[PDB]
Amino acid sequence: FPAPDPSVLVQNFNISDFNGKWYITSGLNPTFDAFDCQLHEFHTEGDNKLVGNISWRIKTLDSGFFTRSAVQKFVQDPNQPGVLYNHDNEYLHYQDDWYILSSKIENKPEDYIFVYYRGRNDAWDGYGGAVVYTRSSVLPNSIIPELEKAAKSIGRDFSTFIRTDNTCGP
Amino acid sequence: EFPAPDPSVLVQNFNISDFNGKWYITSGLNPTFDAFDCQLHEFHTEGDNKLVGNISWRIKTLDSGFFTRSAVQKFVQDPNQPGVLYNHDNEYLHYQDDWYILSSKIENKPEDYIFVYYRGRNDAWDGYGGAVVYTRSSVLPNSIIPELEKAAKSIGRDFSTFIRTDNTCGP
Ligand SMILES: [Gd]
Ligand SMILES: [Gd]
Ligand SMILES: [Gd]
Repeated sequence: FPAPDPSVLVQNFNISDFNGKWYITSGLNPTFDAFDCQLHEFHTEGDNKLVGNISWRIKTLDSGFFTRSAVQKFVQDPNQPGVLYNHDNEYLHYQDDWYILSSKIENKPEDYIFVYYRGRNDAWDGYGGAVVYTRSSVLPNSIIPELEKAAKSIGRDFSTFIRTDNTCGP
Repeated sequence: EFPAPDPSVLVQNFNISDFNGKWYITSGLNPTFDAFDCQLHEFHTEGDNKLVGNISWRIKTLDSGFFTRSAVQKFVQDPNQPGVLYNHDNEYLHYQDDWYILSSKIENKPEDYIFVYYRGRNDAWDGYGGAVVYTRSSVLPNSIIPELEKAAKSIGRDFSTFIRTDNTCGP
């Protein structure tokens, strides 16, 4: 997961377009929760920040667990609108960086944002992947050509991505 | 143990099509470590008898990897007891999940709720169960709490012990 060339990122991006409900309907590097509900609702904070809810779990010596909600907040790069940083993490001690490869926002059913992500913490510096957020719970057929072009721009191939439609859903 | 509840304590009328659409689980008697992940479920009705939604299946393999799949889970309503729904139904998955509707208010208002007590079994264990509140809202409404306390009481439980999980899909 090397950082992308700045030239392959969207050159303009308004973090306000991340507001509200988005489904993750495709991903490069899924986990075993790939088919659980993939709805995320985000909120903008001010000018340059995006906020959403995350969850924290510890597994203890009795086979029990403790869990908590937390926030994850991203700040946009002031020179590269397609780069967002979440370093931000206090007790949690990790960094997650987002790179917007491709996006179409027409306030239409087919709107999407394609994010490549990379991360690190004390245990490992290898974290990363790529996900497609769509307004629709079903990835729209019409956006696949642009997704294929975006994936190819970072040396990937979109046909390798897992497809996860209607994950909450009807 | 989660025994079968007294039939008299269940809702005496229930229309399964009232389960259609989007519901959030905003409270539960016994959570798993995924309690704070998004608790949105979208249900639909099949025929006039059956409630359907999407579930997920995982296996963890010897190499530390995994395989996963979407599946569906289908409930049928008991014809004599509107508040009893059965998911036996399950093919190669080999499990049973029974739902007992303790309390519900459906008025097509933001505070609508359905309070489900559940019990289950598979080859590994017969001890599965718990109780969850489905709400139309992503936040459990303060106004339904006295009915929930009463419903919890009817099966020998206390609503105050339940986990509260508001805004689980985002702020
Ligand atoms: Gd990699
Ligand atoms: Gd750095
Ligand atoms: Gd029990």
